[PDB]
Amino acid sequence: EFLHAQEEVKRIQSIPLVIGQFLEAVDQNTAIVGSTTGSNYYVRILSTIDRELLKPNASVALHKHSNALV
Amino acid sequence: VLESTMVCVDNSEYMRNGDFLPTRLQAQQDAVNIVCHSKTRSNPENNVGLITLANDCEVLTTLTPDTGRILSKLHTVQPKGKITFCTGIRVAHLALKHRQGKNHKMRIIAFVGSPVEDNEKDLVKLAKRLKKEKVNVDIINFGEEEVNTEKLTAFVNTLNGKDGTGSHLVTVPPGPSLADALISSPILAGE
Amino acid sequence: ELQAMKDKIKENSEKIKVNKTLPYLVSNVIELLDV
Amino acid sequence: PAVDTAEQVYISSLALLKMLKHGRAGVPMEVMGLMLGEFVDDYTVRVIDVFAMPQSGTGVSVEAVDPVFQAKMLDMLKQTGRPEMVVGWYHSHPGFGCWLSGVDINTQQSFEALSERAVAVVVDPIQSVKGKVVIDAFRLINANMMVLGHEPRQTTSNLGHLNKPSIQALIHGLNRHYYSITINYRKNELEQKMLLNLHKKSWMEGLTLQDYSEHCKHNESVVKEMLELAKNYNKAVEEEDKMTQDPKRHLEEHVDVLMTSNIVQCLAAMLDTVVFK
Amino acid sequence: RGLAVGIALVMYGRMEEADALIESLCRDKDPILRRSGMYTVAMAYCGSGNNKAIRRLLHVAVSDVNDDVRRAAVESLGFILFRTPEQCPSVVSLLSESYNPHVRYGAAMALGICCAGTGNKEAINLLEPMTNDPVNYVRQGALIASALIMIQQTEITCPKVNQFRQLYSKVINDKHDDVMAKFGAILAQGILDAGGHNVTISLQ
Amino acid sequence: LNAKVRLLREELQLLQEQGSYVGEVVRAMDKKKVLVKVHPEGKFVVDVDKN
Amino acid sequence: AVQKVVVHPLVLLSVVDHFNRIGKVGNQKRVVGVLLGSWQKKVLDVSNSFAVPFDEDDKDDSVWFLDHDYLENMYGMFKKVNARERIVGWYHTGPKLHKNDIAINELMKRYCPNSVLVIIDVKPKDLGLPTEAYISVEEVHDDGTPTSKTFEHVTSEIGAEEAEEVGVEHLLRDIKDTTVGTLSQRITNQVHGLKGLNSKLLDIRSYLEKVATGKLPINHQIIYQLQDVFNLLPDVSLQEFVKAFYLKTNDQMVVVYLASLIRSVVALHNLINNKIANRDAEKKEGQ
Amino acid sequence: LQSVGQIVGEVLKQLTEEKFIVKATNGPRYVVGCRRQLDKSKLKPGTRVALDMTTLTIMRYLPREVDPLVYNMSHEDPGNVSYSEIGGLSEQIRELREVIELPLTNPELFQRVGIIPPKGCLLYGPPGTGKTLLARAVASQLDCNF
Amino acid sequence: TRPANHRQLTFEEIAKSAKITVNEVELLVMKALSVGLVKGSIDEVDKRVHMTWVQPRVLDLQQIKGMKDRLEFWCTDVKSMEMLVEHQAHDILT
Amino acid sequence: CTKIINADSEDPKYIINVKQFAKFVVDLSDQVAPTDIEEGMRVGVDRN
Ligand SMILES: Nc1ncnc2c1ncn2[C@@H]1O[C@H](COP(=O)(O)OP(=O)(O)O)[C@@H](O)[C@H]1O
Ligand SMILES: [Zn+2]
Repeated sequence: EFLHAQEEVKRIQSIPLVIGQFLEAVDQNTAIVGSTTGSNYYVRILSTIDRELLKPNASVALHKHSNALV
Repeated sequence: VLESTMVCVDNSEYMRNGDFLPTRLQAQQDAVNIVCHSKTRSNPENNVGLITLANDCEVLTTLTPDTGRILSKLHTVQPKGKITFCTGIRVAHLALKHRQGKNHKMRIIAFVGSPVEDNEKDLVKLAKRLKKEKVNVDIINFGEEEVNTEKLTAFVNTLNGKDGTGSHLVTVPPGPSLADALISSPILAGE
Repeated sequence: ELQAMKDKIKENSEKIKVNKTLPYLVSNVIELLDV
Repeated sequence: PAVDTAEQVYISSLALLKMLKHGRAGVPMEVMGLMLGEFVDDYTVRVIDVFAMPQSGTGVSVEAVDPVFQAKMLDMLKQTGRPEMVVGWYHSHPGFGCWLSGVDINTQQSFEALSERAVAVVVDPIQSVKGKVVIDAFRLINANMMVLGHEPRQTTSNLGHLNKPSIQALIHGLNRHYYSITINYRKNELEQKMLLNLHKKSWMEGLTLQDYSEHCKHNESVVKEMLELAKNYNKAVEEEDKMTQDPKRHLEEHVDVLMTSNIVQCLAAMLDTVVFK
Repeated sequence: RGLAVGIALVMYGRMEEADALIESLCRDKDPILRRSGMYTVAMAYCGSGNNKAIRRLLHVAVSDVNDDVRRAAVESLGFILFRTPEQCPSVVSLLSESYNPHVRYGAAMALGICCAGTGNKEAINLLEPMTNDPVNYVRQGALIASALIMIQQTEITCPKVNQFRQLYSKVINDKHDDVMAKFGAILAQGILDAGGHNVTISLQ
Repeated sequence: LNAKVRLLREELQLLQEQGSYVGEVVRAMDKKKVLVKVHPEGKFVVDVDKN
Repeated sequence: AVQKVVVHPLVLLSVVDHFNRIGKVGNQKRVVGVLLGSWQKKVLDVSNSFAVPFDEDDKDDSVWFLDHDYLENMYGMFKKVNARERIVGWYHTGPKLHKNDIAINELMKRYCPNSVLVIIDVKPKDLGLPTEAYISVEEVHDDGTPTSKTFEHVTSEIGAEEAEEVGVEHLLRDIKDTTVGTLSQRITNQVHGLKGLNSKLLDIRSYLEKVATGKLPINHQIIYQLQDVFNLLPDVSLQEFVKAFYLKTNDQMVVVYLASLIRSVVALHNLINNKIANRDAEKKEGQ
Repeated sequence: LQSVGQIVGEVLKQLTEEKFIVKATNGPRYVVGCRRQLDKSKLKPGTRVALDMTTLTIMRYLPREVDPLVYNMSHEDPGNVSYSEIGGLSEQIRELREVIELPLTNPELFQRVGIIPPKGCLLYGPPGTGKTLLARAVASQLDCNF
Repeated sequence: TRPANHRQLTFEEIAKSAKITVNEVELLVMKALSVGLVKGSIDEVDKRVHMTWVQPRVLDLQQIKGMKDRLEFWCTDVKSMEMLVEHQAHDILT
Repeated sequence: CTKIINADSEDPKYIINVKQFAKFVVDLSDQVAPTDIEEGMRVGVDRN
């Protein structure tokens, strides 16, 4: 059952994602992003995105509907 | 009279016969046209289908109340192959079973002018079976009368059983006019 | 067959009617290409 | 006589596949169709099959029902051998979640007036992405009961609940005007097998050998990445010990993939070499 | 559902003469019939600690696809093990921290049935964290199981009954509390106060 | 393993849940109501939750 | 002709539902319908299907009542509902052909030039796909034998659009297997492959016995194909192949050995950490 | 009826073989996938692209933008004058025609000689001795893009 | 007639076959290859010919019986090794 | 409204310029006379 979970994670990390700018790290596994659509959202960071590499005002890719910083 | 009917039309090579002016093909075409017209005019809610008896039987129009499409489809029928009356009648029985309207009388008219080559035992057995499924077979004979008269009489007798006048046989050895004979036949008199 | 073709004229006409739901949009025809 | 929160719509596999296919076969249009089935007693809506409807041009509304088409196909399917009434109607809301608009409420009201146990099914092809089938079933509430204050739907069993209603539907009136219904699937064993046949792997695939050149190249790629991860793992463990993880996890993943791939290919090679001679 | 419970009741007390029917039901494809099979196992090997039945129930509880069947299997396990109340927590504790909320609810109810009217300590300890869960019915089952276990227990004998009574009062008196959690709390108060503090619940 | 699986399931649920807007508080007018302007669309009075 | 045909899960489920429907409403030997799809080169894609009323005599094997009017009516209706789908074949749920199938295919070829017959076995097999694809070709046998109109096998496959694919995955989530190679599943896959190969060899052997005893005639194409099989059998006793195979086995096993060494080292490190943590905890608890 | 318009955008970076960062003009920038029948090599930064509306996949490339000025400049250029219509300046015709045409048609002459082909010439002169006509003639003869 | 196990053919045995001295078996095999009937190679250094293909032809009942026997042996081997593998890995098969 | 496209006699097919949003075309209906409705001044378009 732990399998299929990595699978669903890699599937939510899909191709048609939307690019945006990661503005600030509000807290663990959550942050504020600004989608290139022109609006700011308070979305949830997926796990294993190298919080160290997730610096302020970086280029990120978000789920097309959940806007999660995939 | 609520009714579902199947016109079984023979289109074997023997329809090339020119005895019926202009040819047997147009003679039987006008015959089916007139009989379908009469039956449709009688209780238009009745429905009509068309079976062709060839080397391998075929169905050209499932039970429908319209006669124009039936006539148009039949117009393209051509003489070819040989008649298979058993397969034709069984296909007609299947189609009547499949008829949408169950409040109808199961009748089948067949222009069977040809030398029918079928065994007498299975012939009478099939006639009795059709009687069991309550079929009314009308048989138009024009052709090898000397050959098929006894078999058509066996049809009529077995189907009637006792008082079962529903089945009819009309034979027309001479060729004055097939349409005239059929209109002045007892089958269409009640319609 | 002409009657069936007239029925197909009818289906074309109803196709136009359904796809021509009037509240259209207006757009420039900027650029024009073909393959 | 008030409907309780145990009524459940049993959507057949065929019905679901047809509905989702039609949604993605006409997105972004609001496709519509009837749902042929049979209410069993009072707590079941067994949706045997669904019913595609021609694109009526006027979006989705009662004007798109096309009664002549509906009745003629009803009779024709009945002839085919599918004698079921018209239990509810399905219609897609591409992208815009699952809920009822004003026209949707009007159409559902007409359906309830025809027979006050039908349902309105909503499917979202865009958001029904792989692994998630966002479908919903709804029925209206009566203004007289709502004003009287009695709850719209009785609660005699712990079923019916157990579901978190979407905030989208809450805003669009998930309880003020209508209420959701639980969706069950009647997965027969035969249908499940025939679905499995989709990605079922043929014995050729099972017993075939992966290309040896590509196999060696992949082995080298993974082994070199494992070497780098081993260097990082040593650095991490040494610094941890001196002071008193991701490298270990990645190393475990790489070792597992190497072992499985290599053992699989070697065993397949032996099976083949002493099965085919 | 009714037929399932009825079959289970019919095949009561028959420790081993039922194995054929248990096998048939457990093999059957209908999830409700598999649940009936779990109930049949419980009623058959009721109050016996029969390890074959325990193994079957547990394997179903972690193998079958229907969460209803999993929950029923865990409850039936409790039914099997009530005769040695201290023994069941050792098993159902590992389930209690399960990812399947139906399995968690089954663990709650199994502990409650097993240690009913016993005032066991580790059972209450396990129930508490479950009493604080994000899911609704798991909280409901935890509350009801705690009521069953602590029925007729003074604070001195069980130094947590006052805390759970206050917890019941709090959970009942709340704005945002889930309906099912409130229902479980109300039934828990009823059970804990059942019989005017004169009747206990014992399966033997 | 159970902790791993539970973490992944919670992550799946939360990610599949949609996002949230960000707004600047113009004024905390009235109890339980907060006037907040959200870029780019207009400014709304929100019914603040309990936490 | 057409070289490949790919059926869809929607078609599969529609066929299964049709057969179950007919069986429930009355015992029957077969159920028949039409297959709508689209053409892209000689790769037909059956994207939909629909039943048609049909019954035949089991004894005479020459009388049946396919309803062409029904067929055309519902084809027009499905054309109205969705445009880009046209009659491409017909399906029947018969484990065996019949002497009528050719006549019904003659009936269907009026609607489609390259009409494809599809035998769909509702009974679930375990080795191959449940659908078989046939096409009627009649020609002067260059074999000089009397020519009789008969079918020809067509490569068949199961494929789904994204819509049907997500739907089927959601239906199958309960028993769906991991979409990734796990060692146990791969071993089971090899075992299943051996099962399939054994079954195919047994079937070929039964046919060969039938021909040898004489209950059947001899198909030159079949003999040619089996000749090609036996002639394509490899030779695994050759030294220049044995050496290469040993080399590759040694390479794979050195990779496996390095992997196992790393895994053991990691396990020992974990055990060391556990020992340290346990001793620290016990010391703290004592003091 | 069964056609639907795509979305015009421009690639910005060839990410992993299947992922392309495409900026929808007058809109946001996505990461999208490329359908089967396309030339990933053909797809390069700055190339126009027709993404799908729903799945935002690269349906097919599209040629680079055309500026209005350059369009009016190039696509509308009526040039049809034979060298016979340039009466004098036979020598200057020789030099021009040489430099412009010969490297275009039959560059193997330059390859064999060893010299690299020339690019451009000044062609300066008093106000109306004939320069636009002299260029129009060579443009018409070459029938290339003027 | 020669099976794939020992499909190597020799100039000498071809000579013992259709009457020709061993200086033109090369040309005979060459003509076969060219017309596209058999495939393989010729190693005249050791005076042998390797075949890996034969234009299939209609056969006789005795030949089919022998082929059936060969396939009997092949199927028996396949079943034996299937049983071996399943028994060995019984504790990991899903 | 920006134009009436001559009203094409019947089927007026008016043009609208919904501000900051878009420009569309409309039949309107439900009013008395296609001409006395409006020529070039403010109007209320229905939502859907
Ligand atoms: N050698 C020539 N033969 C024919 N016409 C000429 C010649 N030289 C100049 N002209 C005429 O003089 C005009 C010069 O126009 P144009 O070429 O546009 O300007 P410029 O002479 O400055 O290049 C042309 O229209 C052309 O007809
Ligand atoms: Zn709607």
